[PDB]
Amino acid sequence: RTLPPGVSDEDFTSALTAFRDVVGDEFVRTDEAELARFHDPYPVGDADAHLASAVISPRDTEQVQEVVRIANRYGIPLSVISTGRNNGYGGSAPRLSGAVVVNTGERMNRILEVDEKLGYALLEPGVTYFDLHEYLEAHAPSLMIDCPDLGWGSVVGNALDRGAGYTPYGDHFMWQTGMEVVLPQGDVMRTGMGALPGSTTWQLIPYGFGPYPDGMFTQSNLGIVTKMGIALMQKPPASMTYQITFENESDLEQIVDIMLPLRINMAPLQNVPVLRNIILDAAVVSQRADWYDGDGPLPPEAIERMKKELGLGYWNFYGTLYGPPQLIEMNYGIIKDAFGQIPGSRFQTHEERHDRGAHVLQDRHKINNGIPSLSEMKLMDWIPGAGHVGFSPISPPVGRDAMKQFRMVRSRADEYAKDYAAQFVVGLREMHHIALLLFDTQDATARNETLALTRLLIDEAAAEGYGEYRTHNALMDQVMGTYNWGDGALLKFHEAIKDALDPNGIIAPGKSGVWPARYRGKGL
Amino acid sequence: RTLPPGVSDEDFTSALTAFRDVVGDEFVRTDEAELARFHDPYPVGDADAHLASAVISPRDTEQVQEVVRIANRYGIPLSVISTGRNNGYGGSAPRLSGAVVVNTGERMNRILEVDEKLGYALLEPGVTYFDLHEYLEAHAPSLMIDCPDLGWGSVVGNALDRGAGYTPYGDHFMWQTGMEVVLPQGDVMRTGMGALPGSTTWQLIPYGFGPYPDGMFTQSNLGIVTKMGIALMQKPPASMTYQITFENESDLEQIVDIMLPLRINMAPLQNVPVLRNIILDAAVVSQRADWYDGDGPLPPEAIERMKKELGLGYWNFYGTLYGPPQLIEMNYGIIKDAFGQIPGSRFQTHEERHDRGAHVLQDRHKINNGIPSLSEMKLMDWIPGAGHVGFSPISPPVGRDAMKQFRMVRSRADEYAKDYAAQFVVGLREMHHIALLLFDTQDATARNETLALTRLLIDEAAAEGYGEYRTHNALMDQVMGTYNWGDGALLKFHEAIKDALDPNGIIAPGKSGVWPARYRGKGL
Ligand SMILES: Cc1cc2nc3c(=O)[nH]c(=O)nc-3n(C[C@H](O)[C@H](O)[C@H](O)COP(=O)(O)OP(=O)(O)OC[C@H]3O[C@@H](n4cnc5c(N)ncnc54)[C@H](O)[C@@H]3O)c2cc1C
Ligand SMILES: Cc1cc2nc3c(=O)[nH]c(=O)nc-3n(C[C@H](O)[C@H](O)[C@H](O)COP(=O)(O)OP(=O)(O)OC[C@H]3O[C@@H](n4cnc5c(N)ncnc54)[C@H](O)[C@@H]3O)c2cc1C
Ligand SMILES: C=CCc1ccc(O)c(OC)c1
Ligand SMILES: C=CCc1ccc(O)c(OC)c1
Repeated sequence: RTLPPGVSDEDFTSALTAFRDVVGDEFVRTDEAELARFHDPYPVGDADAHLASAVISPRDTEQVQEVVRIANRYGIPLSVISTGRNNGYGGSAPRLSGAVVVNTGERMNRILEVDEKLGYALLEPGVTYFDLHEYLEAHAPSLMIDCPDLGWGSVVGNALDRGAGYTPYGDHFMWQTGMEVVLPQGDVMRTGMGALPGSTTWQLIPYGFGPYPDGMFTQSNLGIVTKMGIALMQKPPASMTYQITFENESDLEQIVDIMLPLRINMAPLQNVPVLRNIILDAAVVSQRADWYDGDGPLPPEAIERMKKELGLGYWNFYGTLYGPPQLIEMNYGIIKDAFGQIPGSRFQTHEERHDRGAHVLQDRHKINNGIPSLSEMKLMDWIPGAGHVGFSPISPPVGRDAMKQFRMVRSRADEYAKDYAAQFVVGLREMHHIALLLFDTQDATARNETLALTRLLIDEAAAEGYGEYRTHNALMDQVMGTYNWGDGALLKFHEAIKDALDPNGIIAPGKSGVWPARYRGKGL
Repeated sequence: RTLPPGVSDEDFTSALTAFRDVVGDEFVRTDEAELARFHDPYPVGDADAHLASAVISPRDTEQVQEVVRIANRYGIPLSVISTGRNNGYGGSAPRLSGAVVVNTGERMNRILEVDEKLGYALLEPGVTYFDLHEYLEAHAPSLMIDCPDLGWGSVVGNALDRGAGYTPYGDHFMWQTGMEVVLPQGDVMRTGMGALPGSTTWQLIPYGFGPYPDGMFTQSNLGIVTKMGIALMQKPPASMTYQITFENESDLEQIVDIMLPLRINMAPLQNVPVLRNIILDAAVVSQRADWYDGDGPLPPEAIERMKKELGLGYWNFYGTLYGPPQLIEMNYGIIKDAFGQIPGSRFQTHEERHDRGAHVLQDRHKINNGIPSLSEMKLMDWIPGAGHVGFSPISPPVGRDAMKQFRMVRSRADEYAKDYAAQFVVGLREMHHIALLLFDTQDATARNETLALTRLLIDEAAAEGYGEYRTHNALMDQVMGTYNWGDGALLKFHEAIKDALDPNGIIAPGKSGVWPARYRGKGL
């Protein structure tokens, strides 16, 4: 029977009883089948590395407080999910193996408020992107969400890992406005203007008075968020999504150097521009075996067959334009004139192209207009048992930096027997190299190779000044270890805050490499 | 001789020697004349409530660390300035009377880096808006700053109080990207991507990996900032600034309800729109005694005389448009069509109007194009001895809320013998009611009236759900006291973090109402 680390069977028994007294017997799950459902679907290294001892589903903020106070009394470590679809980063699995999972989204799943005129929602953790889209279309259809690729995620949970989408409102944390949070000893607090009783402005400005704390609850184990505000963009009068195909792998340098000046003023590149390689686009509409059934890396001529059969480039640019038809036409003209300076570039609109090679184009047109989707899960049919682990370092949005990263990552992927499927994304002034490292989750050797490759990719990127933005449970200590300016000053700061707020070391120990004192330096 | 609270004459003597032993005797100032230069120029209250015992000017980050270590050894409270022009909020004076002021800006005054292509600067605290503008015009002239009304402030210090300007980059904290900060026991850390040694991305995205802490160093006593990055906007190819005069005080309701839908999408109201009342505008180009030398409030007839003599309305709207002339003309047409629905509304461009009543229009044209100015200091000639104290609560950008606040604040101002000079400002989804409470700094009764008025304005605003965003030393305990949801949960959270990071209770005690344990509950 899975026990949390540093808890006796006796204290675990006492805590489960107390949890049942709070949430109800139905909402304290310890059965083999429910615990298996909380396994990381895409484990790197050991499949058994991140297990839950129990899953608690609180009804509301007051029950979250009581479950946290019980955990404090019995030294129970509590991990936290909203919807628990953090696939690529551990899914619903706790960083600390044997933690009890607080399933906030099962019962705290209400849209509490939508203000259509002022453009905001107040949300509980269980509200999915699908839920919020459905609600806006029924009750506030002038508004749209900003969603990641997969709509089954949590508007709250994704913002709390500083996830992102692709409309002008793509930076989820930026548009997050106000939160309610249960602190690690059970006290509850509202941030920003919500700390003023009876305020009318909680969702209108993210800062209140005094030190601005909401960022400290993202990629964080400093509290359990029970409500979160988010600003919501008005739908424009019209939109159009376009695909630019680029024939040559070497076109990356010029694509990025044209992209940055067109994106830094948020026009004419009005949404978050994405540049997807052939594998990332092909894998949505085909399986690897369709192009190559041999051992080793995909041969060049399999890559060319994908490009030609699907009418795709090595690099495939997707952007969206918003406004009156006349502004869309004007902006599209500027984009076509600029990227058209690259020989071999081909431009196609979401109205022009409807073949198998336009599947991603039509999916980006949904996502870029706040219409959530699960079409991207077709990636995970590329090979049997496919899983992915996130690798997504930040770099300058400079073509020379893109080429260096393209070459560095692809050459290591070939060496570690993994396909190079990646995109370059420019937020505003920063570039992400988001590599989807696909591996057979059922093959111990493939799982171990994938962990080893990703550790190497993190270290080599850090050695060029490219830090990881977000990572899996298995990689959190390594990645925080790369942010070690001033003899590890940042982690020392985080540890001081962690121990002050969480003296009993309860909340998601080891999240982002930040361990409370009782678990620190134990190698788990 | 001014001594810090809870420090013996002996330990103060020892600490001053130790400070001199690091920074040099020239940079430890204890003379009556130098200490008087750190007086609040606009005291509310007793004119002697916020005194400095000494001013220390550290050379660099290492000396900041050593001065903080010295303060720890001797229990010296250390307040902090960059340029110390926080006028309206206490100027360079410490919240805790008798604190030693750390003058970061005197020696740490370099522009460390400007990247013209990626649009950012890395700055030390002593760089003024004038300094940065002069540097950009000389070395990176495609870029512009975002400045508050007065250019003598610090790009860093203003951002660290979550100050603001009026270009599209008006939210200073939002565009702040990366900082270096000395923590209260003398440890130094870099935030964001600057925690990764040799990173090239410190100024390109504000978040690194793990909890996002930069906000916790704004309106804060948790650290002494030594470097700060800020993003810089590209100059547009053209701009135009316009004035809309509205004849009637009651036009405010409709002005605000037309303004919000035009601002919430950041077009056609492309900059931060300001709506200034007749006094706020008249006070830039005239003195009160030019209109009225009787006693009591300005009579209605004097208000009408200001409107007629200067060609102004009761409310005066100023906005700027950016882009190609064709886009400026199009957006100006939408603005004129929308606000032109209000009878008596009159529209003039910065090209059309150059008379006395256009002084504010021509000054906004500078500020809205990142050309810093001191023209607004002419407000402080309105009456002899004029000082102001900030009052600027946040409300929904709704005409009914604007009218309620206009009436509530003006009626209390009349009762407390202060002129109602105010503006309404919409940032994006939030409204600010910024009242310039002018008083005779030389009159003990006027100082006490102004404090009593502002305490009343804060309490009445809070009761309507309108929280203060930023406040003076003398009002910090009251304002944090309004944010007391959850039996004062926010303050208890801040105190927990403050005592953990600052166990000796050194840094700017009482800033934002956050007192370390040794000074808490002492009535100072
Ligand atoms: C093929 C593929 C495509 C993807 N595309 C994207 C994409 O476009 N953009 C993107 O951002 N991600 C993407 N992801 C990554 C990830 O799947 C999504 O980010 C997903 O939305 C995150 O899971 P979630 O929304 O269920 O959040 P959760 O898993 O519920 O929460 C995420 C994390 O937030 C914290 N947390 C959650 N709830 C709370 C709470 N109430 N209080 C405190 N802490 C809490 C925990 O650390 C938790 O692990 C992709 C993944 C895959 C496999
Ligand atoms: C007529 C008038 C008009 C005004 N207009 C505006 C306006 O348009 N916009 C606006 O924002 N303000 C405005 N102000 C208010 C204020 O004067 C400015 O915000 C001014 O720029 C702030 O002072 P400063 O830049 O010198 O910063 P400082 O006084 O140097 O610093 C401000 C605060 O930041 C903190 N601090 C500073 N340096 C550090 C450091 N290195 N480490 C840690 N903490 C630090 C301290 O709390 C300090 O008190 C106006 C005031 C008046 C009187
Ligand atoms: C196709 C993948 C898109 C994607 C975007 C952002 C991410 O963090 C991510 O992590 C797995 C994946
Ligand atoms: C005319 C005053 C402009 C102004 C803007 C912002 C502020 O915080 C402020 O406080 C003094 C004044």
